[PDB]
Amino acid sequence: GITRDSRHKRRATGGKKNSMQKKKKNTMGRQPANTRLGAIRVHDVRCRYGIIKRRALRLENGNFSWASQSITKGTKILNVVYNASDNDFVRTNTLVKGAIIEIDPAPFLACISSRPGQTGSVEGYIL
Amino acid sequence: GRCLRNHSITYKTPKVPYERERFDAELKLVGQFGLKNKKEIQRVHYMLGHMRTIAKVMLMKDAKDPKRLLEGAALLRRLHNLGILPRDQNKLEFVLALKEENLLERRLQTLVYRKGFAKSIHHARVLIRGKMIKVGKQVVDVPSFLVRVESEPLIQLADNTP
Amino acid sequence: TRNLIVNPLLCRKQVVVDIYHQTIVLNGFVTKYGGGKTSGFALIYDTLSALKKFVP
Amino acid sequence: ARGLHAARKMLAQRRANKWADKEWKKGKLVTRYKCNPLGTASHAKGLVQEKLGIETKQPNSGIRKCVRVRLLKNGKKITAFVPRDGSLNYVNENDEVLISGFGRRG
Amino acid sequence: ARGPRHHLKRLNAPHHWMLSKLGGTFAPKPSHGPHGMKECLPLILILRNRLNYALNGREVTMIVKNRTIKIDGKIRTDTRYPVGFMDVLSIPRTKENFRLMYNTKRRFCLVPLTAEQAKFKLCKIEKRVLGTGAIPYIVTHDGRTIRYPHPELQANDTIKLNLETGKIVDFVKFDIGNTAMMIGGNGMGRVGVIVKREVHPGSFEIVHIKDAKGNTFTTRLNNVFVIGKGTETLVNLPLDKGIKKPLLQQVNETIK
RNA sequence: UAUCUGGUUGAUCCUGCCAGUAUUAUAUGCUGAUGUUAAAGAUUAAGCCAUGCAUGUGUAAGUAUAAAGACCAAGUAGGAUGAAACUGCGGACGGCUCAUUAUAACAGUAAUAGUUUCUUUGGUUACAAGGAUAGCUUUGUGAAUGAUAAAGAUAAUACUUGAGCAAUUCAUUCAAGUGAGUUAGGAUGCCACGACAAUUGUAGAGUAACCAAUGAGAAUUUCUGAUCUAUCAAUCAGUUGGUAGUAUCGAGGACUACCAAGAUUAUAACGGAUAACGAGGAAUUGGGGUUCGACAUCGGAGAGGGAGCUUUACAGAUGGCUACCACUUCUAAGGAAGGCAGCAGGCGCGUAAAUUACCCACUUUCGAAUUGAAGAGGUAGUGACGACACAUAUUGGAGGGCAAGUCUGGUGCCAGCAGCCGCGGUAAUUCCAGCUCCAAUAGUGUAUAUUAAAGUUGCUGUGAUUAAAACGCUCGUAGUUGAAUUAAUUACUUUGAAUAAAAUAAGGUGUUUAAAGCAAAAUGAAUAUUCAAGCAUGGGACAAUGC
Repeated sequence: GITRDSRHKRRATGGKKNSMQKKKKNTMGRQPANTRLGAIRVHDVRCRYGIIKRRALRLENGNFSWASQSITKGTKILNVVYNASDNDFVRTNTLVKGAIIEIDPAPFLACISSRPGQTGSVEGYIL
Repeated sequence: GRCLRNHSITYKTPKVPYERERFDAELKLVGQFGLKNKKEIQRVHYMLGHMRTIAKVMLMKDAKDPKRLLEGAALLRRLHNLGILPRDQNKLEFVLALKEENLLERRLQTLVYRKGFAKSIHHARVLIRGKMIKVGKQVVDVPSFLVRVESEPLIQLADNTP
Repeated sequence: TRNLIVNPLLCRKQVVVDIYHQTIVLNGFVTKYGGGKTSGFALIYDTLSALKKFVP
Repeated sequence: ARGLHAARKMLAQRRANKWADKEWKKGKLVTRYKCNPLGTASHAKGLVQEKLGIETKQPNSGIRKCVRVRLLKNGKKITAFVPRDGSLNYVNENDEVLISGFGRRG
Repeated sequence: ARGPRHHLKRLNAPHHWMLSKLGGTFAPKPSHGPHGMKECLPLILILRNRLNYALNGREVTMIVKNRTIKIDGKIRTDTRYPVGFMDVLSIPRTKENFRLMYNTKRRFCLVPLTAEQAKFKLCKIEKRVLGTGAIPYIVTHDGRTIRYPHPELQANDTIKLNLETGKIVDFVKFDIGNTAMMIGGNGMGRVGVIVKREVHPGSFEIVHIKDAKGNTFTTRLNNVFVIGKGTETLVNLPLDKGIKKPLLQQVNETIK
């Protein structure tokens, strides 16, 4: 399984480490769920210590906010336009934080400011 | 380690295994006390060297040293009531001057000799081992019993031991 | 003889016996070296009500 | 190198100079488990194949009875002495024989 | 170690538990509660060693579960309840009451508490925090969380607690004129008057304590358990009155 | 006990090694009257295993018509009790072994204002809906596993519905403890979850979230510290740093995308060896030191070999599962599961190591909890590993080292003895033997190894003209060492703080003494620490850092 330990990395001197123990559950890892544009579908993950994480797979509606007018109403997500990390995320329309997306201000360019893979929903503000 | 209970040794063999001067000087003491083997010579020697170490170590420090007041006095205090050191000698230097005849003289085989029960030191072995001898309120079958100063007027015969 | 103390909560008394040669439970019966004097630890539970429940 | 801060060389010098010790190096090189037939083992078990008579050295004059033994662990051939007089009669072939050194250490 | 441990080895227990080295393989691990692992004495130890009521642990269970012992105002029925600081003890069946106070000989001592004086138990505040909804509160040395205290009550003060009512009576500030019982290391078991405090911002705050006879020692701030104000003691001190004898009359007197 | 002696020569003085000597632990030969205590398949094979046991648990309070309740007691809501079975909790504790592991782990130390449960403790927030399910009855299969399907039913503190704020994300703002915070905390607006069992004994509590203790806990992380090797001198490309996201309980190249070329190294990087788990500690030492530490306790890892996962608060669990590699079992030949580096025991390996016993009564753990279980633990058997006290007997030797025969038969440089020098070619103090006594004694020799001897590994502390050993000579970087002088750190120095126990030294105490034990006739030693680092402080002579 995916692990997040430094035992498999290299030292600052380039010296490859040597394995003393096998993989441990305390350093688990899980595959990303690239939240695309589609019908609302959220899977709740059973994390460590029994806590529950909301993993969003496909969302369309986000509770965007406006800071200059102090209004927070939901709006439908149109498409992913700009991403600061990977332009290939635009084609897949992956919903991640910082992804510049465009919306139509029917109840009112938005930047997602949440973690749909952890919180399970999309929220942002107005550029 | 293996066992939680502690153990220790009591005698160490001499470094030089053969000396013509160390056999007569032992038989002069073995024959004086009528012992069984040569262990008790070393066992008494080991005990004397044990207490000689503390006095020698403590003597290196000044009088005002806190450990000299506490450990040094406690060494003499134990040495006093054991009968090894007479009461009038109350200095740390007198501990080194002690010899092996002092500790050997406090053995029960030597105390019963001076009380008037055994004519010969070899005869006293049967009396102690046979349980004829009672020290105050308890029967004793161990000849190497080193009595204390208070018990010196207290060794006497038992009352028809079984 | 020796020490006599009474338990105020367990309804029993703890005593130390010493030999000089149903309601009593005798444990620790050992003698000295070579025989003769023998000792032990007698426990008396008086009323059977406490004895029938304060016992392994 | 006597200086207060000069402890690097004195440790380096002692490390290098310890390898000249004929005995200390012997117990640290990887040859006891390779070249020594006994190794760390106190004794050895083997089989008797051939019996030898080794003539004594020049000052003496005699024939010392001896046997050739192949171990059960290494399989090498070694020569063993007879501790007593007339013991070659008692010894046989293909029997358990214990071999443990001599007065001198190996 | 896949999770929390449930067995405590005999030799790994705190040294001040009086436990022998050949008594047994394991020691009774105190259950979780108000006091820490090394800041508490298990209830089994009190009723087997300090009181000698039970010969072994077979009879310890036949006493605590019988609702016979009351810890503080309430009553506990746990065989290994963590009994820490001077929180009171009540056994009305035998008409005897005690208190778990420290002593200069690095142990837990059971001072005698009368029936009238067992109704209160001073508690040292550990922290003051203001919860949600503007409802400030304090946490004491036994983890007890209480409602609105005096607004002047700070984090490192001491309060006079009640058992039957569970209310506050008196509070003593932490100042330069109070008396404290030590609960830490070298000085723990000592009683003295705070005379000076020195504060180092980086690591620790260090205070100076002077005894009644003039002996002066030093300790860390976490170890300062205020017991009164102006050389006044609010509780009955142990047999040796909490004073430190510098070993001068320890070996000598024990001979006679 | 701050200790030496025999051996090169015709003889002497040396360098120098061999041998002798004492102690600790491994095996074995001889012997072994007892009582106390006591290690014991670790080294070679973390090799393979037949068999039997090692985790199960029930109170008046979760659910019980068993056609069980004449075994206490009758019984109109089911009497006290109650095997089962559903449900809850536990087997992530405990026990075992040391293969991997070379700044990895580990020890001290600081941080978590970078994460955090379980249990426990304090505090807070309809006169009662519904189905089906085991245990229950009836039909079977196959040799079967703790094997198995259908039907008829029957309950919940099993699973849901239903009625009287807490905490989560985002955007904005107001702002007081702490050395340190747009910090606890309040307010504004949507988004999400949204309760305090539709809960339980006639007689002795439980539930759902939340804040805080637990807990110095667990986990990540800071500083310092580790054996040999240069016939290892250059090593690294997710590698070093940054931005954004992702994943995690959480920081973080832990992972992905884009940008830069950076990171380490003669103060030993990178690589290689181990018969390398680390520490507290053990053996031995005048002082300095050398070697050992699998193994009581703490920390790390694993369950034949990797890999991937389920349950849940904690497992990458293996006395759980799944796939492959290598083994092994019953067989009805169709098929099934198993992992003794747990407790006894077996084969093999070896110089090398014990009963196929009984009991939870001591200590402690788990559980629905006073009661059940525990090959943990205790008891019993073998046991010359060792240690203590104490009866009336063997081993080795009798040239020197080293105590002990100017005795007697043979052998004739042959047999042989001999740790070293050596004794034996016909008058042997040493051979094989007869008599006698020298050392120790329930012990005594041998073989191997650590330590002292060894000032034959040198810091204290060596030697270099001739015994071994000054480079052919000069320049030279790293390293080491550096003249006198002055009326901000670091190092040094002195005190403290705090620092697991056991062990070392011991304070006391007649286990009768002693080994022991912390017990008894209230005491627990202040117990002294703790090398190397870290914090605070008094002093500035000797020292380094540039003005």
